[PDB]
Amino acid sequence: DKDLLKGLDQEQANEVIAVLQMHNIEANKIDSGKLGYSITVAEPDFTAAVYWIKTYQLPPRPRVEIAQMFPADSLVSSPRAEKARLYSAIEQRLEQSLQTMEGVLSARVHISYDIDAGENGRPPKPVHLSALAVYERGSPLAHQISDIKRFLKNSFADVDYDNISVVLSERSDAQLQAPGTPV
Amino acid sequence: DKDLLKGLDQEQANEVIAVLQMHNIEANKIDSGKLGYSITVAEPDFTAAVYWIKTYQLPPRPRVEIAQMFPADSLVSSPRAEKARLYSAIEQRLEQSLQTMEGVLSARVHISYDIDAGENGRPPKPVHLSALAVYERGSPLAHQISDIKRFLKNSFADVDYDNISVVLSERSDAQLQAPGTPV
Amino acid sequence: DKDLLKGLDQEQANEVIAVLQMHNIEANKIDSGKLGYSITVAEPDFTAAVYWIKTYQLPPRPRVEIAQMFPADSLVSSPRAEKARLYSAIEQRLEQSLQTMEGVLSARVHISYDIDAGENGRPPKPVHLSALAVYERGSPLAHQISDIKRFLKNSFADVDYDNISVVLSERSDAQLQAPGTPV
Amino acid sequence: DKDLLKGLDQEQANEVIAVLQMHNIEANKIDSGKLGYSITVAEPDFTAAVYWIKTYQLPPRPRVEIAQMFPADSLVSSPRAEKARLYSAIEQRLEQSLQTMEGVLSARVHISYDIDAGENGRPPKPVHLSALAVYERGSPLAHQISDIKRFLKNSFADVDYDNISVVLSERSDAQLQAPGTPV
Amino acid sequence: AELDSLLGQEKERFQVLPGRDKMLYVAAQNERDTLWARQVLARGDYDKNARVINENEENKRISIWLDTYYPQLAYYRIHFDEPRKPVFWLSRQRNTMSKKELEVLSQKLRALMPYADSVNITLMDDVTAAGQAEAGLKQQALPYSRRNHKGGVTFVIQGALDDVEILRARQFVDSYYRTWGGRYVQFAIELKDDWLKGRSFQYGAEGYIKMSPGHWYFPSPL
Amino acid sequence: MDDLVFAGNKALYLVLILSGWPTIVATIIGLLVGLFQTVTQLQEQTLPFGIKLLGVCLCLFLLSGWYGEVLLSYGRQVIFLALAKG
Amino acid sequence: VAQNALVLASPVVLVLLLSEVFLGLLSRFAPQMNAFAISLTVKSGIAVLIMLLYFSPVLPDNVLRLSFQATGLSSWFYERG
Ligand SMILES: CCCCCCCCCCCC[N+](C)(C)[O-]
Ligand SMILES: CCCCCCCCCCCC[N+](C)(C)[O-]
Repeated sequence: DKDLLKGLDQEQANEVIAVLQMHNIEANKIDSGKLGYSITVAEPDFTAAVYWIKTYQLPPRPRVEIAQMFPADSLVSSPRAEKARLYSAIEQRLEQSLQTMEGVLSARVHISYDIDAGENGRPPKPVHLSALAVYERGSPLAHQISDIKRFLKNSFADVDYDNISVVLSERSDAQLQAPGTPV
Repeated sequence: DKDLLKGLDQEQANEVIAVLQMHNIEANKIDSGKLGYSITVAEPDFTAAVYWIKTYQLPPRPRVEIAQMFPADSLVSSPRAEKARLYSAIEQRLEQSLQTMEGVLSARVHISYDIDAGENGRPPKPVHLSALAVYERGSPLAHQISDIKRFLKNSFADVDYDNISVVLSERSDAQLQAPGTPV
Repeated sequence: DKDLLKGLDQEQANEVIAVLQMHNIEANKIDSGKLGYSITVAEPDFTAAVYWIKTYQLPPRPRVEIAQMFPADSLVSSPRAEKARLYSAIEQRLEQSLQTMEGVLSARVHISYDIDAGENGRPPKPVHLSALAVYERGSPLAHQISDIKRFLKNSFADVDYDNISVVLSERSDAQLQAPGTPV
Repeated sequence: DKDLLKGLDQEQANEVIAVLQMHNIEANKIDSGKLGYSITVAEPDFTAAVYWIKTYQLPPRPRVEIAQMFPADSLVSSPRAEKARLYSAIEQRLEQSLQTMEGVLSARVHISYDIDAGENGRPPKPVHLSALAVYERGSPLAHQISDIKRFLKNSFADVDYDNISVVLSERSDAQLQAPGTPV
Repeated sequence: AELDSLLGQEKERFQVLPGRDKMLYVAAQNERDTLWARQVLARGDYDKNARVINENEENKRISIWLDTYYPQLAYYRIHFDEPRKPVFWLSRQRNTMSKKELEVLSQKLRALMPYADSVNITLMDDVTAAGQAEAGLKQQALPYSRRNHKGGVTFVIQGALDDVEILRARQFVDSYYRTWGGRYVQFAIELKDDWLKGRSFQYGAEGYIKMSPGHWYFPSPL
Repeated sequence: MDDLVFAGNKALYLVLILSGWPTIVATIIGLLVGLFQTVTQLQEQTLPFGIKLLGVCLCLFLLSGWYGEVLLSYGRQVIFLALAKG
Repeated sequence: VAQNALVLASPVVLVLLLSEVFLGLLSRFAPQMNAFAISLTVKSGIAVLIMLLYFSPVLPDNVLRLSFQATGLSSWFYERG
């Protein structure tokens, strides 16, 4: 067996295994504890595994959230940092609420950070929102965009339906059968 | 066997292997732990491997992100540094969102850093955005540019379709068969 | 055997081997660890190797980036030093993105550093950009300049197509066959 | 054998050997480690070697760059020093980019430092540039000056083709045959 | 040890042909495959003589030879869909030749291509070429201008074009060139700070009048 | 503008230069006398004043000239910067 | 108005405090040393030296960031008739 990756985290290893199985590559996950997880494949599949790891840029990076740039640990905060942390927390709470709607599998949301200027001495601009979501197969997407827009409109003091962008997509085909082992 | 490179990390080693295999050069990756990875090739292929290593400027460098220029540890922070960190986080969060769309394999995004001025005493300029993305084979690229533009437009307080540049490309042919061993 | 160079870096040695092989000079790379790499050639080829080392001014130097001139570890940053670091990070991030386009092997980019005056009390001047890039053989360069200009235009607050210079070139012939050994 | 020089650097020794060989003088390079390199020749060639060492003023002096006069390790900086370091790094980065064009071996660039004055209360003067380059044999120099001028023009806020001087030259004949040994 | 056994597990990807000069020719489809083949030979995995070829390289080489011995021949492209029987497209209007001359030309081409059994010469219509070009631009709804010369036609596409237009344009041009080659129609794509996209007018007492084309253009304030 | 910034900076720079030497010698004399009074235990407190008065006056005698040349040159410079505009 | 002045002066006060406590701690080894009278000799030199480094930003740090501007009239006044 040839070593592809070592010292992976659990959430990275399961992502790599998922992507390789989709392309008919049988892979093995090994645990070394404090040294993390290792991924191995057979020689006939080594080349392909390398090319897919490059093409998808695996292993995945950790997820970024704006509150990481402005830790509360400091004794000081300008208005700008506090306002940034506030919006960075609303974004997360809206995503967690949308995941509870009927049929939605995952979603992601973005808000206009008008705080990139202080709005000092100046009138504050209107809010803009964008959302992405994935649905179960056989969902009437057209008739479901309305509900999302209606829900998001009232989460802020001033939002127009014109200023809300929504993009929906369906789940891909299920990978249920196991890949074949090299002869 | 001749030594090409030593002391690689994991993500450099796998990129070098990928690029050599594409040109029919069989290579071997060895792990020395604290000494990193080593890459070796046969003599008949040494010349070619040297020429490609030069042409592609391998091994690759690490990714650059603007937040590396403005550590939060400094005793003083001008507005300029805070605003820079903010934008440099938004860029990364958008990239990570685009990778969730249907068919997109990877992408990159750029924002106009007007933070190169404070806009102290001046009315603030409009935002400009650029995106690059790679798609699965058989995707109607023309019909998919619309989705990207729509999604990006509402992520900022003031953006015009005229100010958004989008460039798309397809995945190259898959490298599935293994290279031949020197006679 | 005669010693040409000693105490080289890895990246600095593989370039010398590449340049000598191109001219039919068989060379050997030896590792002394803490003393670095050494390059050796046969006597019949010594004269030629000396002439080429002079002509190309080998070994190559380290690459320069403006941020090296204004280290972030200073006690204080003038607005000049902050603004310079900022631009010198955007340049690198753009080069790394251009290398991801289809067919581009390598590229370089330059921005007009208007910061050589503070623009304090002055109306700030427009930005100018230049780029160089190398393509795979058989690329219609004329048709590909458009994409690059389009992509760069929106990365900044104010840029005109007239102010962007782009120069493209193709890869040289591949060096695949090994040089002959002196009789 | 008579001693010509002692305590050389590697880069000084190889330049001396190259110039002696060009005039048909067989020379020997010896390594004493911490004491550096020594160069020796036969008596019949001693006189000539002395006359050429005088004529070329060997060994070469180290390369000069303006940043060396204003080390960044100072605890104080005037605006003038900062501005000088800036320009002294742009010059180097441009020379390093020009060496990547098609078939350029080496190049040099110079920029007009207005920094020797503040241009105090005056509209600051426009920038001027000069460049030198060495091409491979069989290059249409006339057609290649245009590209260089075009590339340089957009690297700065205000440059006129009239203010750019470019001087090009071809490489000399190759020194491939070895010198004859004294009888 | 045959050569096909050395090129890989996929077999149909390459095509091996014998030639009258007693040399093997390997036909490839693209640059990447071409290098995948060339590595085998230059490494020396094979002992006899062999060579790698593709359509673009051979088009170039043949054009270089035509430039010397037939410096006034008007022609389009040579197609190698069936590498044993190439097809050479000549202009009907621009060439005057006898049947005998055409036959001689055929034989000399056959002498340049030792892997081909015969060369078929076909006459094509210039109006057809030009028409298919213009229809493809109208079909994509790109803005353009046409200019005619005794030996060619130019289409110029310029202005502040949109991303979608750029994409569709570049796809079309890439497709057409593969069929007809560059020798007769040129497409030029140039971005400008011009929202009219190359149109121009003058305002007189009679209102607007369309300007002739030219180099200079009015950069839009709008 | 830059003339204003330059002149204001120079003012502080000249203060620093002129005042620096007297304050140095008054420091060194303060440290030496304070140490001496621990090396031999004596609890006087006017002795520093008595010595440092002579110390400061002596260097005012020494530097009396350079003080006037520096200030004249500065005054002429700033009068030029103020009035010579065209 | 008070806050902006303290925020701006803070860098010089801290260094002048640390300079005095450093002499206080030094005095523990030589109790006849008049650390107060020494500090009076030092502090005016230190104060000018330090203010001379952070001097140039004093241009922009006032010309814009503190100047009143006409858009502010909306909030400081209203019409009561
Ligand atoms: C307690 C003395 C304070 C003196 C402050 C002024 C110092 C400059 C005196 C003038 C120049 C020197 N001198 C000897 C001519 O007096
Ligand atoms: C308090 C600053 C130092 C004391 C000197 C003040 C300037 C006095 C006038 C200087 C005249 C010089 N002189 C005699 C050559 O004309």
